[PDB]
Formats: sequence, C-alpha cells, structure tokens
Amino acid sequence: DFPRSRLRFKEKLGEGQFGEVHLCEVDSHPLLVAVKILRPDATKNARNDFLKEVKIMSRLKDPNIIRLLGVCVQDDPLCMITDYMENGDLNQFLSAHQLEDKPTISYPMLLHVAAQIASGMRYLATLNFVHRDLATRNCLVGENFTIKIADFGMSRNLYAGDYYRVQGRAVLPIRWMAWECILMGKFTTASDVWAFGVTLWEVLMLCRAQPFGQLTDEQVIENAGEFFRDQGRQVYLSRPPACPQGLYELMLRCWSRESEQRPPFSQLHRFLAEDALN
Ligand SMILES: O=C(NCc1cccnc1)Nc1ccccc1Cl
Repeated sequence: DFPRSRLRFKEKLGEGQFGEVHLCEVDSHPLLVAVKILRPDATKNARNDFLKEVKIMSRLKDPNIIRLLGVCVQDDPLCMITDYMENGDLNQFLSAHQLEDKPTISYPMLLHVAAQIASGMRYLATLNFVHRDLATRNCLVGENFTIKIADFGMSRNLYAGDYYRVQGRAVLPIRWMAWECILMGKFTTASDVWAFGVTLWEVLMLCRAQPFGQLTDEQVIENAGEFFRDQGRQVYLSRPPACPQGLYELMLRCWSRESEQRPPFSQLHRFLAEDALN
C-alpha cells in the first residue's frame, strides 16, 4: 500500500518544478506505470507541494481525468503512481499526425478527442474544481484514443514559450487565458471554458501553431484590454483549416466577453458528441 521495492525504473519521461516522471515496471508479465518522484535537489517546500498534490489527486475519479493508482507518503521516498499513457501528451500526439485527405487522423476523431476533454472538464465543474492550465500539453493519450486531463509541472519546462514569466509573479499561460484572468487573475470554471475553446482550436490545428503565434506576449495582454474596453477592436484565433464554420462558432461562444454567456461543459460535451456529427 504501496511497496517501493517492486518498482523497476526504466526511463525519465520529464521534469517539473517539485517533481520528475519515470516509466516503471511492476513485477506482479510486466506492468508499466508512470511514477512521479521528487527531483534530486528537492527541498522541504517541494516535499510539502508533493504531499498537497497527492491530496488533490486522490479526489479525482473520472474516466477522462488522470488517476492516482498508488502512493508513497508512508515512509520516504515519496512517489505517485499513475497509468502509463503510451502515446504521450496530446500536443506531441497530434503534431505527429496529419488530417485525413478526402500517420493520419480523421475529423470525427478530432471531435471524439475534444468531447472526451469536455467530459473531463464537466466532471471537474461538478466538483467546483478550477483547472487553470487547460491545454493539449496537459492532456494525455492512451489509445484507443482515450484522453485524460492532467496538470503537469513539466508542461512549464518542455513548453516554456507557452508561459509568460515575470520575476516574483505566477507563471501564466496567457494565450489560453480569458481576458478577465489576464487583467484580474480571477480563475473560474468560466475561464476554464475559454481555455477549452483555445484547447479545441489547438486540436483542430493539429497543434501546428501556438495560439496568436504571430503576436507577442504584450500584444496578447493588450488584446485582453480590448475585450475589457469592448469597442470592437478585440482579436480572435482564426478558424483552423480543418474546422467547419458551425464548430468555429462553438469556439467563439467559449470566448464571449461575459462569463455567463460562455457555454457550460455539459453543453460543450453535447455539441461535440452529437450536434457536430451533422
Ligand atoms: O496531473 C497531475 N499531476 C501530474 C502527475 C501526477 C502523478 C503522476 N504523473 C503525473 N495533477 C493534477 C491533475 C488534475 C488536477 C490537478 C492536479 Cl495537481
């Protein structure tokens, strides 16, 4: 519950802020798991953060959310054990595919991927859990095209350009952030909805471009001010070439100026699983 000696470390999968993820083998033939441990330079602050993440993760029980399989909080060394997701994060996965003409992925499959994210988010909503960093870099692919939402410390490292860093401030995914988050730092379910729109845009781009990729960080922050001013000078992500107009309009609703006018995840799921099929 759970004995450490049964873990055979295989390869480093990546490195976060207080943690590090390795592929491991379990001997009771061989089961593969992903194991998050403290980094070698871990401090007391890191240990505390690790213990809090166990607490948060122990609550989360849904098919489309990362699952905690097992733990060491018992005796050190600390670890979290989760499912090994053979196909990596969603960003890597989609980047390695092209859209089917007429390794490939179909448009109905992109919808299925996005519907699974929406369902994960619907679960989190019911718990009044705000994610704060929804993006494809934070989703895992298991196949048979199983998507699980996670929150990786390591995302901040391998996707450094996706985060706006000022000394003494929190590290902010500004390109995925609702205008009111950029201007006020008020993170809500409604700002998760906005980030879901951006995430959906990424899925439809097959992760080929950063959101507002031709614009600087400052222009992105200035753009949020334009939402606030509401003088019809705000700018939006363009329609992906794979995206039909009806699906684009769903994205646009995620990006409503008013929080309350953004669709709940129940509705987003329904649209992506049913309405989008026509
Ligand atoms: O995904 C999360 N942690 C990365 C991890 C953990 C264990 C093994 N491998 C990776 N956490 C997480 C997920 C959803 C909401 C909040 C958090 Cl903090």
